Amino acid sequence: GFLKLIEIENFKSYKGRQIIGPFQRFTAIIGPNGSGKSNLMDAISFVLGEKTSNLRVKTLRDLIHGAPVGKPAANRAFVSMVYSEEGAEDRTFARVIVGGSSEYKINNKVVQLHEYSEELEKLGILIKARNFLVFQGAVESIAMKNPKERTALFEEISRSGELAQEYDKRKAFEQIKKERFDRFNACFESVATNIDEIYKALSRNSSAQAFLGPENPEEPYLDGINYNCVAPGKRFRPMDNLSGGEKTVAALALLFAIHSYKPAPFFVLDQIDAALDNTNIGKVANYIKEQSTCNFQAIVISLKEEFYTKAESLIGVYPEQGDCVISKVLTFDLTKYPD
Amino acid sequence: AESISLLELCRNTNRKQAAAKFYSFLVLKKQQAIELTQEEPYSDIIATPGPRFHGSLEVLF
Ligand SMILES: Nc1ncnc2c1ncn2[C@@H]1O[C@H](COP(=O)(O)OP(=O)(O)O)[C@@H](O)[C@H]1O
Repeated sequence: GFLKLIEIENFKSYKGRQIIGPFQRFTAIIGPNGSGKSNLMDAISFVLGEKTSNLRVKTLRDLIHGAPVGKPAANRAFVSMVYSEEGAEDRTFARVIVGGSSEYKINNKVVQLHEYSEELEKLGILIKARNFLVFQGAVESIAMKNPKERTALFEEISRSGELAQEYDKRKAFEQIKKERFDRFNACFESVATNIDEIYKALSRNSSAQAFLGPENPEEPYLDGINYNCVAPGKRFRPMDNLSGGEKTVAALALLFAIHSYKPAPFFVLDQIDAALDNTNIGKVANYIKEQSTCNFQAIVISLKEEFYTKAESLIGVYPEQGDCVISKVLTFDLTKYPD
Repeated sequence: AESISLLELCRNTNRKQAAAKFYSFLVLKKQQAIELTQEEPYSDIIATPGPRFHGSLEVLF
């Protein structure tokens, strides 16, 4: 499946009814500062159920265009997402702001948040986990974690960390010791299987190598997760001893390998290149381009031309002045031109 | 009045150059040097004069 388009109405700086996209398999959202790039990000989070307090407001009605200045433009606003699966008709998921609470709709049938979340999960979209989203700083956050913090992250995403309290409660407790194990490995081993190929792809170099290993092969949750890299032209080191740019690539490989386990059909990357450099930014970009063809749809919000020019599609955001600022979008196809 | 097509501007350019022309329409629209029209998604983007610049749009590009 694939995110075909976003329809917005009076959400934040998107005054009126606007059509965003259609998206291609690799689309980049660009524009000069303060036009509405990050509000469009909030629009996407919003239709996928993000809690109001993560949308940079105190209450739901402050999302309506014009509310921050006391001049709301309507009593009602919404974001809708058109989701398409080859073989099936299109499905529309919408969140409407109606009298200060959220109305959820699938194909224009009001549903409760439980049904909305559940139908999204069946498509591989996990609104509580946020599998579809790479936030800014996500790299630097990854690049800073030690083996034990990597285990913790794996505890959360695998949800073995849930069986954690019930775990040491039982000290034949292997009934849960086996299943905290199996729940940690259902996730970790898939990441471990994939990280080497991802790290070669990012490095764009078949001699790069990466390994992820439990310190305690019996109870991996009990111990750290070792991460070793053969950086191009170097010898195997623990990732934590890597250096500036080399550490960044390994962080990136670990990040994408986390997301290759139960991946979302589409992947929203929010300025994942603010911490890049010309010496690698295009191999990240070429990796995304390569993956977008079959593995996942990519939606990148980006400021670096060497990144967003590898996109098929450009959604450019621009401002007008009004109540606050008015955002509008242009669509531009890059596949017409060579290079 | 004077009008300019982004797709004409982009004839015989590569992806980096075409994207830079596209990005310039966003910058020049923010600075109010032009107006922008796009009839439908992925159709041509037309530039026309704006309130805050008055020289020739042709020469501007
Ligand atoms: N409810 C709203 N109504 C009108 N404008 C808004 C609203 N919410 C945010 N904005 C405006 O959106 C503008 C910038 O949009 P933003 O996406 O955050 O910037 P950028 O393009 O740099 O990412 C801000 O001037 C902000 O005041």
